[PDB]
Amino acid sequence: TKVVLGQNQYGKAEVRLVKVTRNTARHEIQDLNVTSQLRGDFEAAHTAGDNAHVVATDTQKNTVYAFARDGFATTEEFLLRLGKHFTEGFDWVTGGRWAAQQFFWDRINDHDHAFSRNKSEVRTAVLEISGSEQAIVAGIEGLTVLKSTGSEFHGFPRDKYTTLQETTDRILATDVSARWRYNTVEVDFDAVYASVRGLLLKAFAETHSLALQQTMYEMGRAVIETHPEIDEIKMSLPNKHHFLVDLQPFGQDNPNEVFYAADRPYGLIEATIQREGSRADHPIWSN
Amino acid sequence: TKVVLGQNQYGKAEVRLVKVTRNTARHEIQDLNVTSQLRGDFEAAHTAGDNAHVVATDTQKNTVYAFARDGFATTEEFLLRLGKHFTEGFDWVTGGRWAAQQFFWDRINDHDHAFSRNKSEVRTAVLEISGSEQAIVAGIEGLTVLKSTGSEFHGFPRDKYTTLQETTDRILATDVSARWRYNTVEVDFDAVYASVRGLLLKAFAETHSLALQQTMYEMGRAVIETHPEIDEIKMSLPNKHHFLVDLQPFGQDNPNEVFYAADRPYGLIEATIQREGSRADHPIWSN
Amino acid sequence: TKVVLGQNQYGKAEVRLVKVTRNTARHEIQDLNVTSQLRGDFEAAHTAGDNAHVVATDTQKNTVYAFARDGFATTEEFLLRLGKHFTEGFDWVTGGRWAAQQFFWDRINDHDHAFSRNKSEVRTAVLEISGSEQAIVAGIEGLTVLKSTGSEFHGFPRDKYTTLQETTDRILATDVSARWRYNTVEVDFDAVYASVRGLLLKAFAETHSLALQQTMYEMGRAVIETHPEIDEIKMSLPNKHHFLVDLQPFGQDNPNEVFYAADRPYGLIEATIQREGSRADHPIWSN
Amino acid sequence: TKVVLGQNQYGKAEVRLVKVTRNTARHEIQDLNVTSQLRGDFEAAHTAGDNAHVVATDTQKNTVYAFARDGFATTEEFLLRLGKHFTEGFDWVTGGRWAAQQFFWDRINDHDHAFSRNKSEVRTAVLEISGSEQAIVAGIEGLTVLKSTGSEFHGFPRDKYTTLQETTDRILATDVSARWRYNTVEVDFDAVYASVRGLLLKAFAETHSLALQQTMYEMGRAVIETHPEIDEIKMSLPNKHHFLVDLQPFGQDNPNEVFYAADRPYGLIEATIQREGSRADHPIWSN
Repeated sequence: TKVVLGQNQYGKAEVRLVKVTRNTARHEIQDLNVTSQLRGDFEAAHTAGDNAHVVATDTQKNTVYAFARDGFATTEEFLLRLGKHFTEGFDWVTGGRWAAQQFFWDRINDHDHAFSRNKSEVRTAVLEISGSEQAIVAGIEGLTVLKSTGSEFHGFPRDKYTTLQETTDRILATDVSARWRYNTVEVDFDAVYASVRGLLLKAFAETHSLALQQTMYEMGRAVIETHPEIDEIKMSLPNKHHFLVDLQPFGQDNPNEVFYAADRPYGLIEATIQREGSRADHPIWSN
Repeated sequence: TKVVLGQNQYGKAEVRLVKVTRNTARHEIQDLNVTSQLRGDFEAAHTAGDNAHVVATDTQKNTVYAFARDGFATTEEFLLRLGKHFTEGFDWVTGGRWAAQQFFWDRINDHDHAFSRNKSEVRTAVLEISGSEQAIVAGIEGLTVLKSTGSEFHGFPRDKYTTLQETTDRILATDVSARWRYNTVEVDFDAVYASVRGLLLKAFAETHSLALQQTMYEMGRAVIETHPEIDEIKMSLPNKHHFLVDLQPFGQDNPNEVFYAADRPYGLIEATIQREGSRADHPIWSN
Repeated sequence: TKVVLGQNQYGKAEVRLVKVTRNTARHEIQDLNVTSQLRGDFEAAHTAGDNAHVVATDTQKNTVYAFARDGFATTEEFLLRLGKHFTEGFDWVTGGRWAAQQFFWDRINDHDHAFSRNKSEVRTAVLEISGSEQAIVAGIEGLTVLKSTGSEFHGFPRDKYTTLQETTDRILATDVSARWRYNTVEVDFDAVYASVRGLLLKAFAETHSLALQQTMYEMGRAVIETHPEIDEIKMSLPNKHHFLVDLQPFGQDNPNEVFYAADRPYGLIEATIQREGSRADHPIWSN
Repeated sequence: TKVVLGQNQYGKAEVRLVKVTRNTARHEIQDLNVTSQLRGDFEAAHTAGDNAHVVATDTQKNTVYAFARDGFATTEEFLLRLGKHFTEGFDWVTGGRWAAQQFFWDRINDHDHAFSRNKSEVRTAVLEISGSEQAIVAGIEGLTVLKSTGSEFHGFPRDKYTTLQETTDRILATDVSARWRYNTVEVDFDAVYASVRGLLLKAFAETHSLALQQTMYEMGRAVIETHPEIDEIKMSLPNKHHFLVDLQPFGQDNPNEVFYAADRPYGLIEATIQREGSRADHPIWSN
């Protein structure tokens, strides 16, 4: 009977931007995939189609490029400028969500202006503004890692649907997806990103895994213990199964050497590791 | 300082199941992509690698196939059985999230056991159990629609970054992604899905759009006004731009006939249409 | 020592075009993904970077849109116009390859100007011109089909690496990728495409399969025998494995009802079915 | 007319294999995606469904894993072993096509058994056997490169549909897809692949480009001039457009700094650079 407009947001998604810094002959590249969405009083736009408050998504797009001209120190700094502009430049806009994927490039043999894409990982940044409050979540994704040994899985319950054999030596492969929330905007974003990445990789490799859950816990612990500016880190790790192929039918044995890497299904272990006392239901995780 | 394990879940994702009903010569096909994740007391698994509480993801997978053998009337009913099994079958498992994508098949010339895939839309379902509470969200995605006319966009604010021209005749194209939450388990799931789908399509097609936000609002309103078992519907609609090509440089006009369908960027309009007074932020939307 | 420039072609790939026919209130939609590439004397362009002979890819793109303005009866007709234009408009351009994917749309409840995408298949067309000769290849792809029974596979040889068990009842699922070459440009392209599509589906469903190879042969035979204008048809059919899950570990039998649909690996059966006495290696197949 | 079975092949595609070398504590990882297809007398299999000659695709898959157990120096030598096995093991199998993609892994902090994927490129290998002839084509794909300056495009003809403006400074970005055919199987496959990769990257970066065609020719020439064992190299290079955004409407200039990286359409430049006198159309290119 009675319908009500609830949470809503709109903007331009996936604006691909490449910013070349060329004041000197030593060029620099910043490659981003930017998304901008605004929140506020858009009631009339939905109920009546009145666009008085609707800053065109095309305009949001143009702004991204116009602002890039001035350059930016980091992806987070760029998003902060965009969010401030939209929330303060329009009275009916009270907040929003600005996000970006950053793609890395490497110089070709140290060339001044020739590069090749480093596709081994994608960096992410998300900024959410709510009234006078703002929060930033940085992250990494697409980083595939694997341990050929030093992984075990045993001691799990065995019901009538259990057939998995316990093992003290298996491959542990996953795609590192992690996002962490800063408790302050005054951060050396690039330095922390590189640090976290290294801590996650180190924790994954050096931890004698008794379960993906434990490896993940150790990865998150390393981050929280190293960075006071991070209140929590969320990780989503798939267990990309590498099955030890049965070679007995061919008169052979398989001493943990030949594996079939299955696409699906895959285990999916996810968890939030946080600083004792910190918030557990921050709105930025709602998207 | 003190590190703590927060929210967490784990299970098997993307178990591809195809259930053939062949008690009669008239075969039926059910094609699903199932994901099962458990929630409960998994503290020791994360902090010590103690897997006593860890029902193997492989076991969760086995359960999916064993349960499918008995058959299921609908995807939602299937997920309901899985959820009750894990929560009730293990004391330390207090809840979870079970989801599925349903893929449609049509018979080949009404053949008894020959079919072709209908890839024009994917049906989804998600069940979340939290203690004694159960919540179900059904949805539809991948349904691309387009109106060649009957779409306008004007009256939006113009700042120094606005270059978009107002229009009273443009193409409106989007991919319908919609999710709605049920307020009861006693629903004719298949019948409601077919109805919601038709209402969304009907509203999109019949509404003289003054904005994508308005079209979306009308789509949601129709669903809520029609089904008492639905408390809210969320939609994420991309505005897939079809640019009217300028052929004037060649001395040709273009009366809304020739368009360039750009990939990215795209407008992204999202909103929640709720039954007045219903829950504001149900946990199921968090994931 | 001595390096020579061999075969070469260039142009604009994937020009997304949507042509709306709206002379009457009953709108029509033609949605294409067009690729244009030219062949001829481009020696200097490659060896010296002299672009006198290089019709810009941007120009080829503009030409696609300019020509679309006049409309076109079929995709093949449209490609024929483009091919003729480039080969006759430039003396150094002696031929080329023009291709297109055609996407289908259905009216939403028979509405005059509102449609939804039919993603169950994609139609293709390729025109190749070489001097005074030209050839057209039409095709279909992305059409997934499945037989729940009426498929067998036994009688295959066994060696030390063979573990496969014979069967007289299995699921036969594949993706229909087929391409046929016309022996003349005087063809009712839309009618033949529809007919061919129907012949492939009919043969797939009605042939009691003893092998995917056999089914494929029957599909090709039906097409060649029905259409005089077709000299040969090439097919690439993956055998998408649907494994009958073993439920005995759970105390249940599985009377051909519960299957695991594996992504990879997959059988890949390919063959060319030809009209006796036709060309055996037409250049259009090289691409 | 009669219907005839023309060219045909069948086998198992995309068999994902991971081979771990672990004789010492210093583990090595070989990651491949293997495809096996046989050629020969399969007439009966197609026309009568007689599978006496049909070595099961499942058997081919098993053979890949069994052979993997013995280890292999390079991907090409692995394919050679497989190819010789099937052709020499079955009288009716006269040849075939074996291919593989090789995925790279780097150690995490020089760890003995912990690695991360290098996704910046994918190495490929294709072997075709025809009687006693063994033809091998190695290649690289997915390697995206970009030059921020040192690229021009002018002097092209301006026909009635040309709007592109001449320029002496633009971004040149592409995805390096190259394949080269060896004229002998006695090659240091890993060394040549590394050399070729370096030569392509070098030519791309150091060539002052007047056209993508020129940059490509120079890349191919460098390879042929350096490797006697290579008879020809084919390249397929997309011109991934990075449009210099017009910020003048916002009162700003854009000195080659802010770009929009478009997805489609894109220029597609392709060519074959051969050693003078070598085979014009080796059958392996048909696939």
